[PDB]
Amino acid sequence: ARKQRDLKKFGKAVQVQKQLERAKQKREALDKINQLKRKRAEGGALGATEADDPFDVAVDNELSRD
Amino acid sequence: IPPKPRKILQLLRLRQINNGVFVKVTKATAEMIKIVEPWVAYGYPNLKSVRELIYKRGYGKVNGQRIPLTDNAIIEENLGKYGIICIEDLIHEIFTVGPNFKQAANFLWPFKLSNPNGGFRPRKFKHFIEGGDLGNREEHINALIRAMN
Amino acid sequence: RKAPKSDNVYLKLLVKLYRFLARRTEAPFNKVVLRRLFMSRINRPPVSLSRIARNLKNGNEKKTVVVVATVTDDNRLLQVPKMEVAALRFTAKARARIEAAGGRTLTLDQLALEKPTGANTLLLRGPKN
RNA sequence: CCCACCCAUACCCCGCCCUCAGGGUAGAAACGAUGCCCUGAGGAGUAGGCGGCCGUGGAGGUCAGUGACGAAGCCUAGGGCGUGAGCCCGGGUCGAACGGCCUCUAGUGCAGAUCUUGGUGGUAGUAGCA
RNA sequence: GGGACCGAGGACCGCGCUCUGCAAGGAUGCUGGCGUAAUGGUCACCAGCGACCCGUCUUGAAACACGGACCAAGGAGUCAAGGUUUUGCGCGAGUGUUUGGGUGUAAAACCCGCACGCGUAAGGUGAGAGCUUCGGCGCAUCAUCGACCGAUCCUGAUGUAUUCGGAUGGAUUUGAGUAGGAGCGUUAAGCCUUGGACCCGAAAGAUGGUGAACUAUAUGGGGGCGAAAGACUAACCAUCUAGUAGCUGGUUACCGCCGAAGUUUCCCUCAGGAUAGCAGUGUCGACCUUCAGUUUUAUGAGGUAAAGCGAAUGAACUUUAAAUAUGUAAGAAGCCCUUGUUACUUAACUGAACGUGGGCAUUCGAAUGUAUCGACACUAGUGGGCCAUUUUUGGUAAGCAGAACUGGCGAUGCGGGAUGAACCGAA
RNA sequence: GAGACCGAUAGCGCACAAGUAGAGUGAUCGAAAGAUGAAAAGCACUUUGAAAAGAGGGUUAAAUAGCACGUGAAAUUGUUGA
Repeated sequence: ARKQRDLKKFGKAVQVQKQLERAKQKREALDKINQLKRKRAEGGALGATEADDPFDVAVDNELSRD
Repeated sequence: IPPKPRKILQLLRLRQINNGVFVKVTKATAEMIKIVEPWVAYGYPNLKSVRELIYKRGYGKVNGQRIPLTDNAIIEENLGKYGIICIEDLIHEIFTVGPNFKQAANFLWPFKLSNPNGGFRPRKFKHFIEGGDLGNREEHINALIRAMN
Repeated sequence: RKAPKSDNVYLKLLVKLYRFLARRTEAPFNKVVLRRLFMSRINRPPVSLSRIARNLKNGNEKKTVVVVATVTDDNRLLQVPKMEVAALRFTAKARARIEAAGGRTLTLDQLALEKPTGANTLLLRGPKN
């Protein structure tokens, strides 16, 4: 009952914060793609296909390799 | 009106439209009047303005009552301990800002003026320096007092 | 208060008398007495012979103890001293004990007659708490 | 850009009402003192709070009250008082009781409740009377 | 010089002046017509301007919905018991006759025995209303230090029945404590609970009666278990019942004064409570004592803009420093300095706390306002939001969404914007 | 025997030929409705009209009390006046 009362009182702020957090996550996703393309335009060093690991660990690995 | 200008109006005793009050120039009150810039019209009165404001619309606060200044006697009981014993002394102390200007102005009830004879200006709610009526009209408040008496 | 709450006609006479006294005299004693007659009964708690005795134990002898209240007898006080007591009303036992000790009973109108400005008066009120 | 002019319950002067606040009023030629006089200020208002008044049935006291030479009730393109709820008078009808004042008492105040009862409208001299 | 509106009061007093008097604390003098429907007032109509149909309900507001054919009479917070607050009255450490008895002019009134109900069987410092012989006395009550008692944890005295007790000193303890009684009875008003409980209205259940309805044949009537034999478990009438709702509708003269909230926190998941706030009543202490949505001064958080680099160095540079809002403090409710104590502490009379002395009572330590402020107790209605400015976070093609402040609406009439919840002026 | 009770929409459902009229197969349900005048003295007689009734006349203090009867409001209606 205590927990559900807290949820009822703070319900809408949770929705607003979730929406802002998802927009934020979209923002760093696009930003990471931006430095990806900047690095590939500047230079680089790939194979025939491209890394089969997920597109996240892949981008961190390549921007750590430089 | 925001609360800050509301308090300033309450502390300057201007509580009705067309209620005028004498003030001495000093940085604190200059800042107060600058805060109430969008609600008042202020200037420097001359001897004629002070004299006629005291003689025609001069009411004193005698024991918390608005008593017309009809007698040098009542002027003397209310302001005798300051040396002000007549209407001429009151006018001198107000115009030539003397040591006891605070007491003299506090004794003087805020002068309840009428609407000016001849109108304000076509657009009276902007600053006097852009052709309005609000703000600091330096020596033109004498003309405004002529119109408002 | 402009009108007394009580319907006692003699209390109205008293409040009129002390209104005149407070208006035409400089007496804070008279003003306080008028206010105490105006205030209601719960705000006028009783004063006992023990209270007045312990208040006159000091050099306040040969004086008029004045209470705007009812003076009540205290069984715990074995000896009642001489004292000039003025009050609204006395109990039968307090009246008898004061008169047997040698004091005199005074009403407020009498108190006004002998001492209009309350000279040599010690003014008491009862325990409010 | 300049001049004059129009008007809000707004602002200024005056009158009046109410409220609040501040003063005065006894060796009484003295006062609905719950009264009177002076001065100043204020005045929108839902829920709510407080106070004073108006009205109805009955009770005690009083007006040595009113009344068949006309009580009460009712009607009035007749008047007077009160801000108001209301109160008083004139004219017509009517016939047998009624009222003011201080207290007491309560089955005491209506436009609503698809309110209850009763009476009466438009629909309408209409649908209709096979 | 011309015009307009007004004439409040009713012997004298007063301020004065130009003083045989006067425009000096509020209008007098002269004259005319009429002396009655002439003034004035009420009804009917016309004219100019103004003007949505009332109540209920919901919502931030409308709109919708609901009730309204008309009139007369009736028509809805009452009574009892038990609590509680305040006001009046009586008696008062007591109070209450009315169970009953005794009179009686007979349900009245008057009187009273024994019980019974409820209550009852010590200070100092600083203040403080009030007296004062002006030397001081000092009610109630408050802050602190006190003294004692019921209770708790100890400390452990003569002794004692050899196992019985609490005296002294104590404790960051507790009382709805003592600390020189306030209660009882009753009147009036208010609130709470229970009764029909402001009035009207839900489906149900039960007790006792009256009747009929079935191509089912005087009779048989439901269900499941079991091989059976068998064990188990409708309708109308009156009454209980004025049954039970938080839901709907309604809830009856006038005027005057004072007048809101739509919110914080906590508890609990409900047809919500508590605390605070707004409003009001009573009591206590002061006198603009003192306070204040405000400026100024001093000091923080923004070095944000700007000037220079013929100052150094290089928004991240600086001598300086914008605009813009914003927190704290501004005196006797004070600072220090000085030395007496302490169980604290220090190598130490050494520091800290508790006190003494001093210093300024007059500008006592900025301005301006001040239609008083603070404390305690009790009481009623409130717990919704909508729009907009500015600042700010995010996003879309554009929309738009979320916070903070302030402002309009509620409960607010009036002038203007032709019209009109959100506009302008002004209450 | 009384009442700070109610006073014909009140007070018992019933102040009256009221548990009556009436409704229901039945158990049962269950009303409305008082007032001339002191005294009927309750309108002789004439005329019109088939009658009902009307117009004269009459009783009475009053018929502006006619057994559609004390007083006689509102809604609603007719005539006349504006």
